[PDB]
Amino acid sequence: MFPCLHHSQNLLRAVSNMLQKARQTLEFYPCTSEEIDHEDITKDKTSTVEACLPLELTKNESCLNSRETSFITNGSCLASRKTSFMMALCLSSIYEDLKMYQVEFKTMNAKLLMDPKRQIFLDQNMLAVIDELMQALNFNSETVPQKSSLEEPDFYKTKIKLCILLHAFRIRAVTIDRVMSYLNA
Amino acid sequence: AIWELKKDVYVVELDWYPDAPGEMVVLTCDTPEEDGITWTLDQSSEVLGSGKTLTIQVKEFGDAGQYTCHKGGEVLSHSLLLLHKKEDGIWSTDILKDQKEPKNKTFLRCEAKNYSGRFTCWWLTTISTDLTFSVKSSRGSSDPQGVTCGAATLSAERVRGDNKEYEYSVECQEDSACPAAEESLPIEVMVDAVHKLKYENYTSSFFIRDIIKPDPPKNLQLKPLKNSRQVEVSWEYPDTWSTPHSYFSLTFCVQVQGKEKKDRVFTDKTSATVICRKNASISVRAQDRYYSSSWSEWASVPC
Amino acid sequence: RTSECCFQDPPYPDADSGSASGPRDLRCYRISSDRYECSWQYEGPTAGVSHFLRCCLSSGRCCYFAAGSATRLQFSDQAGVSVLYTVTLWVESWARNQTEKSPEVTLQLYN
Amino acid sequence: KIDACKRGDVTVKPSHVILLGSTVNITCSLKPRQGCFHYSRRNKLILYKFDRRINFHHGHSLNSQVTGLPLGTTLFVCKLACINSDEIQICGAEIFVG
Ligand SMILES: *[C@@H]1O[C@H](CO)[C@@H](O[C@@H]2O[C@H](CO)[C@@H](O[C@@H]3O[C@H](CO)[C@@H](O)[C@H](O)[C@@H]3O)[C@H](O)[C@H]2NC(C)=O)[C@H](O)[C@H]1NC(C)=O
Ligand SMILES: *[C@@H]1O[C@H](CO)[C@@H](O)[C@H](O)[C@H]1NC(C)=O
Repeated sequence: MFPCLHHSQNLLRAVSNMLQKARQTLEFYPCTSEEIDHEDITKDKTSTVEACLPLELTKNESCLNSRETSFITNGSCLASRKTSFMMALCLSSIYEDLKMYQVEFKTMNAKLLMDPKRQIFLDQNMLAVIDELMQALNFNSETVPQKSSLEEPDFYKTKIKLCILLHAFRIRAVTIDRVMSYLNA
Repeated sequence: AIWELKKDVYVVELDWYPDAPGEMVVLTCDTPEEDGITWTLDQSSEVLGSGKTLTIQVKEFGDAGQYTCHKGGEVLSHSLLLLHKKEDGIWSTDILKDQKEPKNKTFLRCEAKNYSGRFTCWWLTTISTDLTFSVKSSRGSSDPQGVTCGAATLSAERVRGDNKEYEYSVECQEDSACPAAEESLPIEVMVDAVHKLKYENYTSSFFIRDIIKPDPPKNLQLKPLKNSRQVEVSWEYPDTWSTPHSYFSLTFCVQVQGKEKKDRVFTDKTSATVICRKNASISVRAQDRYYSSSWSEWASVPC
Repeated sequence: RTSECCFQDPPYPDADSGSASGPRDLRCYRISSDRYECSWQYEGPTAGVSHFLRCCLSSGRCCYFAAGSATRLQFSDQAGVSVLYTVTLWVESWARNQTEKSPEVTLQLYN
Repeated sequence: KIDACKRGDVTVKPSHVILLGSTVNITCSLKPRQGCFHYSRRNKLILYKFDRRINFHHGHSLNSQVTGLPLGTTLFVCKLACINSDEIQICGAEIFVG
């Protein structure tokens, strides 16, 4: 049993439940996988797409581009002398992916609360799981400050952006789960 | 408009309504200049036009065919003509048939069995002869020579109704050397169906994970527990499925209904224990554990 | 020549009207975007009756289809018959060594 | 920057928040680069309130003046219908009458 793998399995399950709630709440807003384009915020910033691979799959090492964002932050998920750099860079990039998403999700939630009704709001449990996993991934975890606005934003745009992020995040959550399973075995 | 599908082949786009005027079509020959070039459409020596240039509006299919560039008694060049009918401003779709299983207007159905990127696409067409297909593929549009599609082959000749639909399939492998954990661009496959003087094209966009269909579970065996009614059943991962088996995982659903309505049990473990009625079979199915995928064929061992 | 119209003149030497019994009710309809069907009824029956659908394009290059004891034929856009412009269609049957002609009908054929 | 609205942008006059009784000018505008791939006089630019058709203009610029809006939120979504392809949602506005 791997504790980070348990957190990652909790993350994928939490996103799956939130995604189901989002489809039910926003009946008109189009939130089916077919009608929602895949857009990834972390497209160029992080190297999870390349660094997070089984050791057998990655060989030439040429594609790792000049140790891109090679922070290699030390953390409680692995041990400093336990695994190869290929997994050390991957764990740092996964921490960065969760930081980029959590900062955005909190911004969306703060705008959603202002709605006169409560049609939809991001799951507090899902946000807590993202923070718990980041704390294990990197010791120098930064907790996002409470975000708020002094004005009211258009709600339709936030609800379309929300659906686009949730689906992309779910794909990211499976990718983290596969890496955690590989680390355990 | 007039565009060249390939050298010596020119597809002409024509509107399809009664009493329609044809587009002015100009024929040119890339040969050393000859005074007196003659032009034929049919194999017959009826001569259509003289000069290195021939003008003929393609008002109907009869006016489309292999115009021949011949002078001096030697055929200088060749000018095959292909037609892309457009009806009410909508491109015709007659060569292939609408399966409709995913949704309406679906003529291409693709599938995969591994994360390697090897995939096969099946299209059902009811035209028995004079049929040719051109297949090209790429990841998004950025990858040049991204995918190496193979050549169409007839696969089956079933008798649905009396039409006898024939199924043609292509084998395509992602030729990208760099391994990547997640796909950001959908693979796009284009089939340029050609029949006689009629040209049609079909485009399908998809992701490998969505089209993946696992092969049936391997080495299924039943081992009765000593002095107990229940029987332990053990199965193994398919060799064809991508490795390592830790990063890529499958979920096994076991149904014991054989021949009470639903004995299906979903077990991640490779061995599950089920009471075996003497008069039934035990069957196992495989699906991608991580994402929703097409279910595998049932693997049945007599019990 | 194979399931497609032949522009060459029909083999039988004389098309002279043969007898009171004649093919009738020749009618052509569009089964599908690229499928069509023409139906004709012969008044007088024969064991060896042979049915031919002879048409003529606007150009005047009359051509004859080949059929064997059938009241119906199905053809596609490229049989040779024009499916956008005007096109006449008529039926001739050689039974008893006399060729009778169904009344000629001109139909757009796109409907 | 994830963008919810790409094909086109929709504006509301004076604002999404209006006093009970006021009339909003929902105007759906399509960017020139985006549009129906094949020009045809069959494609339309519909505007829907709760998926109910209120207007339809062939041209990229669509203008509407909804009136007598009740207290609550009304989702006006402006979809593009092409000749044979299915409707693609382009952009929408949520109006809170207060
Ligand atoms: C699928 O079939 C359609 C039907 O022809 C193809 O669209 C046509 O594509 C050709 C090739 O690009 C166009 O011809 C040439 O286009 C270039 C670029 O615009 C231009 O420089 C040439 O002068 C000529 O126009 C043709 O215009 C276009 N037809 C229409 C109505 O847009 C399409 O390419 C086919 N796709 C595949 C994958 O085969
Ligand atoms: C709405 O627009 C129309 C025409 O564009 C204009 O005549 C009218 O004054 C406008 N009303 C408001 C409230 O903006």
